[PDB]
Amino acid sequence: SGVTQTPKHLITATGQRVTLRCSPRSGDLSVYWYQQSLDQGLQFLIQYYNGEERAKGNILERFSAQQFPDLHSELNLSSLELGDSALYFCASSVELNSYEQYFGPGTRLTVLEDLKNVFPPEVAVFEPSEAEISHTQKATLVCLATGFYPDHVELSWWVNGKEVHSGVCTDPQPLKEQPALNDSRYALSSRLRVSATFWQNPRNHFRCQVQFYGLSENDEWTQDRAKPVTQIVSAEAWGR
Amino acid sequence: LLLDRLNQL
Amino acid sequence: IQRTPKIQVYSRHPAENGKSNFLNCYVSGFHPSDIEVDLLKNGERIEKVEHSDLSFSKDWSFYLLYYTEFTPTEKDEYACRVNHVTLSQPKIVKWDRDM
Amino acid sequence: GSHSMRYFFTSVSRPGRGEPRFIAVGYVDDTQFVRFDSDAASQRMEPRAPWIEQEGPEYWDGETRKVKAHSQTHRVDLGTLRGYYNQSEAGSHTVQRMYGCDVGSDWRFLRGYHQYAYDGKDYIALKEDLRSWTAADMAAQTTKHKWEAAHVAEQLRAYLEGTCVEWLRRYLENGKETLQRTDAPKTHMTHHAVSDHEATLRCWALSFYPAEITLTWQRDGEDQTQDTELVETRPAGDGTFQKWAAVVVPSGQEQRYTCHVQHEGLPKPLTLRW
Amino acid sequence: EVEQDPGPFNVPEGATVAFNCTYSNSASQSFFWYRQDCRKEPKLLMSVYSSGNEDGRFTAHVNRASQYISLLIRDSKLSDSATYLCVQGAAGNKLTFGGGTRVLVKPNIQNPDPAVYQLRDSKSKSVCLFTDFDSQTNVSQSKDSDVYITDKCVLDMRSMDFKSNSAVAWSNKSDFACANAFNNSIIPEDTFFPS
Repeated sequence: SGVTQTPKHLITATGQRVTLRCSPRSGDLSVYWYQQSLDQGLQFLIQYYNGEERAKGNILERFSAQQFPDLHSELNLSSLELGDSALYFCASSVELNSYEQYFGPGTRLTVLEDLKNVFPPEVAVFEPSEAEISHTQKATLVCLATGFYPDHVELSWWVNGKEVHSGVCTDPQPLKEQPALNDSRYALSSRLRVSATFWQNPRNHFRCQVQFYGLSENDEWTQDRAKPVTQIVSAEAWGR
Repeated sequence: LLLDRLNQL
Repeated sequence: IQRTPKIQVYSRHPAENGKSNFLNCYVSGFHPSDIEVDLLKNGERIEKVEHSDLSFSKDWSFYLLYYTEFTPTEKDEYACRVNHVTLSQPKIVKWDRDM
Repeated sequence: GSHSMRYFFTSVSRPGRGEPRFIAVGYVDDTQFVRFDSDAASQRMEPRAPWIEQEGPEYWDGETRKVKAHSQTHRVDLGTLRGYYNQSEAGSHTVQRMYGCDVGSDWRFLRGYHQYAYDGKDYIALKEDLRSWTAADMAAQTTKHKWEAAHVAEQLRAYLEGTCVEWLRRYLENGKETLQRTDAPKTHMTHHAVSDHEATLRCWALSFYPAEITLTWQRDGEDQTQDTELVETRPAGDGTFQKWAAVVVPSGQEQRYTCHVQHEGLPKPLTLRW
Repeated sequence: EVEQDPGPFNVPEGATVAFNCTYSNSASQSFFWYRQDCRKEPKLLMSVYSSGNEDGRFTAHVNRASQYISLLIRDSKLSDSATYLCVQGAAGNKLTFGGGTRVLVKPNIQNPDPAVYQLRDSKSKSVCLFTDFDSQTNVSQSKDSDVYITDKCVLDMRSMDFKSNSAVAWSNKSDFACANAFNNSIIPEDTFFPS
């Protein structure tokens, strides 16, 4: 196995603590933690080698780490702040002193002031226009994801039960539904385009799927609404 | 100037 | 692999009685690097002796220079004592000013 | 003149007594210019020549971090080789490493080196084509297969043919008043009765730089090997070198013999006679 | 110590793009180019330990005199759109990353057919789809709030050998209409507005 990390996504409030876990490449004895933020880019935190702390970047006192006898590592962050929101990357290498560092897929951490404003998305699919089919012999479906917060979402298209990548474009960044307000919710659009004849076959099924990452089931929920848990929200259309 | 790149035996 | 030290004892500059100088003991060709080298004045060990940084030749054997400031006199004897795992007894080599 | 830069690293384990002793020294030609000693108080790369002291703090900070990483890699190497040779965890062992580059009189790359020894035996060495390895036994073959698969030679060659000669040329210029100097031998001949019918002639060369020198004896114009002796070139301790060559001759025949000293500092080879 | 050009470098498909990154410490001697797709992990593209390195359509070159590193990408593909990270090794054990260079490879739209279409909800709502325009068309956001317009997005029907630009606009206002949605963008004069 390569470098693996859990969890993939963490949404928490200021003042909490979290633990990030990393299993290095099989055969690797060094494990490194990196932090990627919008304001300072990718920054090296700390390196362990065979259970021992070996090199230290500009890691804060309230951050602490460990490599265990089985060589997996844990990064603990306490008294969390907004500023600790970042991508946290584990990396491993065979040797103690190496530039050949292989990066894990990252854990995304978002620290919010409170969880009052976490929201799952609403997902809706829009069928092609007759105007476009008659003009281009092509058919474009548009999927909208609206009103979610924070922006830990993954959109995917599924035709006849199989995930597709040809003929799809998803926006790279969510837009703010209210740019003037911080904590505004987000919207995200995707298109899937097929030939007019493929859309016209009523045996074809199209589904837009949005995996949303939110609160865990073991998170406190004081608000007056359903709890915005990690969930999938989908919308479907059949061919015509 | 020392070589920076290191490789273990 | 082990190898026995070669030993040379000599002054930095031509020995002139009454003129300050440097007494050198140069050990080379030895392996492993663990070695005892002392400068002697009339058989007694000299306390303030320096030595160069451990280095080695192309065949991996080590060499070191031991040295101390001194003023040679007609009457004073000087020597170099060397001990090393390859030597069954310590080697003492006297300084021979007119070599 | 051609020139060289060499770094020499010795790591000696001492199980139970802390981390291995690590000594690193750097040379241009026969002039030491840096050292590091894991047991010294400074815990820094230290200057050993006047011309290297002009480098600023960035240089010294960076060489310190590199040399300390060197020490930690060679500490891991001691552990690794102990396993390769199935050796007891208790004994003291020695890893040595050398690397560097030669340049010609045009200061362009001549050759590079990168090689290791374990307990005084050759372990692994980069070959002269800078693309292949000489492994001295079966543990070193393990290293060699690993380094071949990681294309280590390619990265070493980038240093040896590039960085190493670029910084060598920097030192040759910044240190020209001492690195590009030649100190000619001061010479004289001594004589000693050695038996009731023999005498030793000793031909002396003192105070020369660089260390390369040739001392020869002739009898009636013919080079003489019989009954001659060459002492190892030795440091005076002031940056110059010393050497002598002696020959045993029939007493009464001292004057048929001549000593011949060649050295870059000499416009013409010298000839000395008793 | 690593400074690179942020971009975005807009490269016509199939063209050549090159950018620099500079390093401050002249003793630095190990550099790399890494590739990172949005929100994913940095991946080694090519190392550069000497004066330079050429790996396929990519070519990197360390000007040790100039103290900068270059990357060059020949015959740019849409799959090359990514962030390219300039990376320096120090001391043998530490990687320092630059802020990255974003490159966007623009598709060569052979037969532009700029049009604005009305799409309707599959389960009941509508959305405006500006599509099939040349890659030189800039789509702006609207001044009005409650009017959402996305960026231009390149999709690629591989099996149809067809690529197309599109942007989406939507609002909940009664006075919102596809004929007026992109009025804050310079759109082609021959854009098709089907009634």
